[PDB]
Amino acid sequence: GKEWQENKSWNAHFTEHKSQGVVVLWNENKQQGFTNNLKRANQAFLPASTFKIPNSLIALDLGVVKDEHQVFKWDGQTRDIATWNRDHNLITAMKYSVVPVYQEFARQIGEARMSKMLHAFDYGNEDISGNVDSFWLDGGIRISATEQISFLRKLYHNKLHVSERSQRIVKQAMLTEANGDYIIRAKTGYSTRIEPKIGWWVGWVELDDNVWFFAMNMDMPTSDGLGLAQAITKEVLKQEKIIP
Amino acid sequence: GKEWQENKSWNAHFTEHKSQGVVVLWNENKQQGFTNNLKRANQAFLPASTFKIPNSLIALDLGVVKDEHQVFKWDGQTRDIATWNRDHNLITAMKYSVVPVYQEFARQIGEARMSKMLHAFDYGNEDISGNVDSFWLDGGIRISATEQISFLRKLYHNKLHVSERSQRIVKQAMLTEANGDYIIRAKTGYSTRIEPKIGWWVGWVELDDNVWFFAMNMDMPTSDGLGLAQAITKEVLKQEKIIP
Ligand SMILES: [Br-]
Ligand SMILES: [Br-]
Repeated sequence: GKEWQENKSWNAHFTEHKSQGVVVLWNENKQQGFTNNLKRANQAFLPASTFKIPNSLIALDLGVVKDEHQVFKWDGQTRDIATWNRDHNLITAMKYSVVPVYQEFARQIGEARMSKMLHAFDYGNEDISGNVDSFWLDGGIRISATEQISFLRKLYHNKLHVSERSQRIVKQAMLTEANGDYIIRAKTGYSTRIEPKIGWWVGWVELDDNVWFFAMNMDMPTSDGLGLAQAITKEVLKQEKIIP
Repeated sequence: GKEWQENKSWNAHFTEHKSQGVVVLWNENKQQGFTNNLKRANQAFLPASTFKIPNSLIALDLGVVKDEHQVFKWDGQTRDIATWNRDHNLITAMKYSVVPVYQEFARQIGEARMSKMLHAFDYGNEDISGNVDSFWLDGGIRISATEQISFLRKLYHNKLHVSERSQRIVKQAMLTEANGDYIIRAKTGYSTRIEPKIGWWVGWVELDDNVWFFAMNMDMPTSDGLGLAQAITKEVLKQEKIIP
C-alpha cells in the first residue's frame, strides 16, 4: 500500500471532545503512515513539554543528570502545580512535567551545546532562539507531528548521536502505561504561552511483534481538557485495532 | 525500626482464595521486611521460570543474547502452550515464560559459566546440579522468598557483577504493569516437576518516592489458579496501602 494514507473518520474523536487536530501513526513493521490531516501532520508548533524528551537525552549524555535516581532539590519557590513543589528525579520530573527541573538542566547544558545537540538530532527547525531555559515554551523552536515521529524512531532504535545508556534511561522515563496487551512510552506537552494554544501527545505503542509510533496535537482553548490528548489518541488506537 | 515483622492478617487473603502460601514485602526506604509466615518466607523451592531473571542477565552479559530485539526462531516443535509455537525476543520470551528459548540460552552458557555467575550473584543455594538446560525445573537449585528479595535488590541497584546495560535490559524485560500510581517489574514461575507444586511471583513495585520488593509463593496443585499469585499479592499490597 501507499506510504501515507489520510483517514478523516478520526476527526469524529476530535469533534466529540469539541476540538480539531491531527494524529499521526507509523506502523514500524510495514513502514506505513496514517493521519486524519496530511497538511496539519507537517505543520510545526512549539514542542512545549514534549521537549523534555531531547532535553533529558542531552542532560544525561553531558552528565548534567548522572542517572534516573539523582535528586533535583525543590528551589523552595511555591508554584501553581502542587506536584512541582517537592524534590524530583528524572522519572518523577518527566511524569509530572516539572518545568523548573528542566529549566535548570537547560541552563547547565547552555546555548552552544543545546544548539549543537538539536542539530545532531535533526530536531524540528533546530532553532533555540529566545531564553535557553524557556525556548521550547515561548521561543523559536518548532516541530511537526511527522518530525516528532522521525525523532522518536531514532530514539526507539538507539540511533540518536548520544550514548545507548542515555537513550535507554529516557525510554524508561517515558513509560506511561503497561499491561499484558501493550506498553505506551510517551510525553504530553501543552503550548499555552504563544498562540495557537495546543496539546501534544507523542510516543509509541510496543506490541509483542510491532511498534506503532504516534504524534498528535489538538487545539486546546483552555487547560480544562489536559486528559483529552490521551483520550483522543486512544480512541484512534482502538479504532485501528492497535490496542483493545 | 524492627527488621522482619510477621503479619498473619494477610492469611485472610490466602483463606479467601482457599490457598496457602507466603508473601514477603521489603520497604526499601525503611529497610524493613514484612511477611505472613517467617518460616515459609525462608523455605527454599525450585525457582522454575523466576530463574529467567538471572538466566537473561547471564545470556546478555556473555553475548548469547545481543539485545532485546534479537529473534529466537521457533524450533518448529509443536508444544502445548500456543504462545511458545512462534518466534520470540527477550521481551516476549519473558512475558510468555518461553522455556525452550531459555533452555537454548542455558546450553550456550554452559555448566561452568552458569555455576560461576550464580555464585557471583549469591543466587539461592547456587547449586546447578542436574541438566544445564533444566536444573531450575528439576535439578539442585533452590531459593527462598527472602533470597529472591536479596537478589532483586541487587538487580534494582545495578549491583550484580554483570554490565549496567545487562541489568537495564532485564529490568525492561521484567515490565508487567504500569499506570499513574505504580510500576510493577516482576516474573511468574510454576514449579511442577518436584513436590510441593508452587506458583511464584517475584519483583518490585516502583512508587514516586519508594520501592517495595516482593516475593510470594503458594501451593498450586493445578495451573487453573496461576492468576491467584498476582491477585493475592495485590490484595496484600492494597491492605498495606502500597497501591490503590
Ligand atoms: Br546501556
Ligand atoms: Br522500562
